[PDB]
Amino acid sequence: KVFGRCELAAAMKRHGLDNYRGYSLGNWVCAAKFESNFNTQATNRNTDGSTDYGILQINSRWWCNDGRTPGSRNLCNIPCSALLSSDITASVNCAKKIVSDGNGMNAWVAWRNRCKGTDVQAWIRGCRL
Ligand SMILES: [Cl-]
Ligand SMILES: [Cl-]
Ligand SMILES: [Cl-]
Ligand SMILES: [Cl-]
Ligand SMILES: [Cl-]
Ligand code: NA
Repeated sequence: KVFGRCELAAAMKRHGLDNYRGYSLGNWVCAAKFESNFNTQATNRNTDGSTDYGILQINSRWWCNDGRTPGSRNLCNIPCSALLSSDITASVNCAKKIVSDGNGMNAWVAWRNRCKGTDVQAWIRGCRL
């Protein structure tokens, strides 16, 4: 599923991401836009053999099991394929673990390079929340 901007913002707000660990909702929408273009089926292979999955491009090196990343962890206790679902519950629940691990949203390279330090509230402008 390819979400609309405000459709995704509402889903993220319902699932508790607005001001989660101090990150206002527009940060999360901005990161999803540049990680996956709001497409829950996005996948991208990394140079080390791991794969990124879903709307927030969560990596199999640490967070989910795909059966093809030897030596990796599964900290969200989920098959990576669950992250490709049209329902974003698994992705949100796993993102909450990631952002709580110490590096905040710097865990997402696109957030650090394209969202950090910008006017992120622009990403939720116009939405009915
Ligand atoms: Cl915001
Ligand atoms: Cl772009
Ligand atoms: Cl594996
Ligand atoms: Cl932080
Ligand atoms: Cl940009
Ligand atoms: Na893994």
